[PDB]
Amino acid sequence: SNKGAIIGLMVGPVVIATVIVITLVMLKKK
Repeated sequence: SNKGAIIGLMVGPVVIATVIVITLVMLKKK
């Protein structure tokens, strides 16, 4: 019920976005 927790977990997919974007990098060449 706080506007502080909503943003705390929001960055979740933002922190793990790395491992997700790297996949496209390897496929970019292969």
